[PDB]
Amino acid sequence: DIQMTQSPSSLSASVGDRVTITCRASQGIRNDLGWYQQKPGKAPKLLIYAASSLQSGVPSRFSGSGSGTDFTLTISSLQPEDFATYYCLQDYNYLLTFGGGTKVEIKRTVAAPSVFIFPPSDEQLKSGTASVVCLLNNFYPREAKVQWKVDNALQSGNSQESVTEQDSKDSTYSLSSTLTLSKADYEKHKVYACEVTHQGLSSPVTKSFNRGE
Amino acid sequence: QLQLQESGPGLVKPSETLSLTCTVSGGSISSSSYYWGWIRQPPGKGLEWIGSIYYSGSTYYNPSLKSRVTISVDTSKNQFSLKLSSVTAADTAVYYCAREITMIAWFDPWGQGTLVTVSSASTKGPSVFPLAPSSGTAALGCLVKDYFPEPVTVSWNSGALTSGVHTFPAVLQSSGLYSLSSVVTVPSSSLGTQTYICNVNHKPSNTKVDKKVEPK
Repeated sequence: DIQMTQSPSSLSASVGDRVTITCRASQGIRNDLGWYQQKPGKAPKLLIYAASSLQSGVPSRFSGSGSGTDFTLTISSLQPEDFATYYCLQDYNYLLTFGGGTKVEIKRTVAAPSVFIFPPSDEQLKSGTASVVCLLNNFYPREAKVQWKVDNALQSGNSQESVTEQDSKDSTYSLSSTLTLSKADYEKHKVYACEVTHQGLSSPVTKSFNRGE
Repeated sequence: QLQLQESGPGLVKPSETLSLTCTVSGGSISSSSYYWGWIRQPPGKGLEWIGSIYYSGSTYYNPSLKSRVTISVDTSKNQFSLKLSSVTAADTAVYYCAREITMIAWFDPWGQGTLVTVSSASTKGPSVFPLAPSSGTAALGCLVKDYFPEPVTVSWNSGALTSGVHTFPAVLQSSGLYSLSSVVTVPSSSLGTQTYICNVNHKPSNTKVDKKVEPK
């Protein structure tokens, strides 16, 4: 089958820059090429069809070029809402193949996270487990460290983290860390602390609570 | 304005048959200018075309799945459907329907996509716990714990509250069950007057829960 080699796999560009994504066909496909944009949790959206024809409603800063084996999607002036994964599609000889995709990340200024800590709810303590949640809100870049302290004792293996994708408006990230304990062990201790280190903070920020109060 | 609504179960047992239907509104599926296709996307992976169908019934299939795929069209009911036989865990993916124009690589519009999990495991509904705000702006949220399979949908105030909302990707736990949290930042002055309700929907178990979040 005809193979579409899409490149690069991922790129990082600032707002206003020119993004260039290339897609190479293993053999000639004339102009039977389409370019698609996929934002998180949404279906792919058509940007360009027939290699260089702009779809109605698509902003003019998107443009495609090429014929034969070499095709190019260009975003002339990158915008925050353009964070997405982009895909080429060929349908030559009525056998369709997609490229591997290009994840386009937005490069912006450092933003320090806002940190919140949530105690376990009362109705969950009735089930026998306790979940402490730590929220890191609207930060950039993505690298961040979270440490849990139970009576100022470090925890490991009892927490999981989740990170949102880059926000389409401010280009920041958010992270949530969930520390899960048994009810029996949640009641043995008083101090529950969440400690975050990030590039945008002059020194680690700690949010904490005491069981009760 | 053409709209595609797809339907079908999101959980299929191994070796059984995946079945999905796409219903076309705002236009006729009996158009000589369009084909009607299925595309799938495994979690974290790329896009794969499954096949397309013309309103007369002629089909074009992805040859790597042709032995296992059937695509039919029902012009009287303005639908087209997909059947995938002997599914395995490798068939877990989000399945999309789309309207196609041949040769120019045109897929527009698309369905919202249905995630289908191939697993023999049983369906489990989630428990929802409040992330109570404790403190200019305050953060509050919901903990959606212990469900199977994916996905759950979370909105706030039945969709009326969207700004500042962050629903985090689901997290797989050691038991094999999923868990996520959804949070929103609001002005602290609205806590005792404005109501903040998270609406959790888990279609595999047909469970819809509304948890009102109050300061503890």
